[PDB]
Amino acid sequence: KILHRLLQD
Amino acid sequence: KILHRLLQD
Amino acid sequence: SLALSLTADQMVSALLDAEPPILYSEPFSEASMMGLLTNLADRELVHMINWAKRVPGFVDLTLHDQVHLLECAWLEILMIGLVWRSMEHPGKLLFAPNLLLDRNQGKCVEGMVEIFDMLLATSSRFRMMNLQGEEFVCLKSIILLNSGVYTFEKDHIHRVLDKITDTLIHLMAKAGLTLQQQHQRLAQLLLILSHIRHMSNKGMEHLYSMVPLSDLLLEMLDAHR
Amino acid sequence: ALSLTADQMVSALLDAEPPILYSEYDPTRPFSEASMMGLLTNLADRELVHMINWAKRVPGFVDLTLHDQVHLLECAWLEILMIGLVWRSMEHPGKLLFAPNLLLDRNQGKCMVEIFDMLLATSSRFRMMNLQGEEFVCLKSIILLNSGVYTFLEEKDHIHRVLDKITDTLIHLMAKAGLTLQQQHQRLAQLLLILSHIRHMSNKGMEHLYSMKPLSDLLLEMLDAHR
Ligand SMILES: CCC(=C(c1ccc(O)cc1)c1ccc(O)cc1)c1cccc(Nc2cccc3ccccc23)c1
Ligand SMILES: CCC(=C(c1ccc(O)cc1)c1ccc(O)cc1)c1cccc(Nc2cccc3ccccc23)c1
Repeated sequence: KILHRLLQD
Repeated sequence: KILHRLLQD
Repeated sequence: SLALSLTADQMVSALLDAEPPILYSEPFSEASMMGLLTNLADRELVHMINWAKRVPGFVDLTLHDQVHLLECAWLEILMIGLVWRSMEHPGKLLFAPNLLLDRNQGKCVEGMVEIFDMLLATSSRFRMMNLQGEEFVCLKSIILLNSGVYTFEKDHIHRVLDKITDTLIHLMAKAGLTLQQQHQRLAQLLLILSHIRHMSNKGMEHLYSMVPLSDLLLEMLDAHR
Repeated sequence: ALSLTADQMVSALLDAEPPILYSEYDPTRPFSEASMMGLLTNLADRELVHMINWAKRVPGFVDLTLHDQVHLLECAWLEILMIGLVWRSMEHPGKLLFAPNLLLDRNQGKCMVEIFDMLLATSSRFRMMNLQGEEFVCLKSIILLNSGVYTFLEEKDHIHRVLDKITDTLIHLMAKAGLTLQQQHQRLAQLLLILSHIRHMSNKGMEHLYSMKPLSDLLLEMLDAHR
């Protein structure tokens, strides 16, 4: 999930 | 349109 | 124009009086539960049309504008009515007094558990906020006037909406809510409408995917297309 | 978040404002249906990244679980893009300013016309109401927190506490503008009612977005979020 990852970084 | 009939009756 | 001249109490007493009655319905299958629902909805539609005509300011509008508003918000109104009926039945949706269904009985038909849960979620929120009937009839009238207003006069419609806003605030001030408690409650109520709008769109979406359906329902459906 | 005052809310929101991105629009090419919609997907795809980091700067959003943040954005991403579009287009009557280099009107529009008119109507509404930037950033934050809250034991009460403060914040702005106590109520209602139509436009748009399933990797992970 890109959104989940992008919320991390 | 039926809606016209019911809006005038 | 009558509506504008009314006071907040005369507005509530007008809306509470124009209230449609609660109609009745005729293990289920897919076409069974849907079939009962379209039959119930079609009969409710006739009462809604006469309820709309008794909403202060709705008759001041042209016949064309009346059609537009009703075509746009009919399902929203059916839905908020469903949510209001199901408020005292947690985990259940009271379509009719003789038609009480919950999450597991819900499905059968394709999706319709997602939107079922949204209605239930919409049914728990009023309960938490302790939504009053006086407030409910105000929210429903707003939906009738607001949902199709930016899809068209100067209006008027905004002037009536403002009066319903003043009326909602009066009820909250009549209940001993602080000045800050009024703004907050007003906001919380009007945000539910965004979700009722959403539920209507997802339900309308499913309706255009299919039940014989009535000619009246077809006209209300061919408006969203 | 819950400790922030009204002025600290507005300032934090205004400071969190994403930039306005440009388009890869070449004016020497009369747009088609695939061309113009390609520019819009590419623009929205780049806008999403800024929205995601804007969200983290929205008071109370970080306090939520990683699970709930994803949910709130998946439901409201198009609403936030749309109200942002409407905000940019406020001083351009009859036109929608998708980008500073991309300014379209109803005639050129749908190079699809239904949703165009709705966005124009919404923009005319903000213009008629003289919407302020401090009011806009409030509404946009509300959309992020309200659109996915009734779609979730568990902590939803905190989200309402934030929403209530933004409500206070909205009231404070109107009060600091010299509006009467009645005027503050009416305007507050007028603003939040717009969100209902913003929700409508987002739904009809999303409905058209998986009708043609023009597709990037981040959009598709949110186009299935409504399917
Ligand atoms: C929420 C129910 C609903 C209604 C409806 C409207 C029009 C129509 O042709 C059929 C049903 C409805 C009926 C009476 C009311 O007083 C209020 C609303 C509706 C609307 C769109 C889709 C669906 N699908 C379903 C949703 C949730 C549960 C379901 C269970 C069985 C079948 C369909 C369901 C319902
Ligand atoms: C409202 C425009 C729009 C956007 C979009 C979003 C995601 C995507 O993959 C492609 C476009 C958009 C772009 C930038 C923003 O800052 C805000 C929104 C969108 C979204 C869904 C459907 C449509 N439908 C349309 C199709 C063809 C022509 C249109 C012309 C005007 C408005 C909508 C159109 C657009």
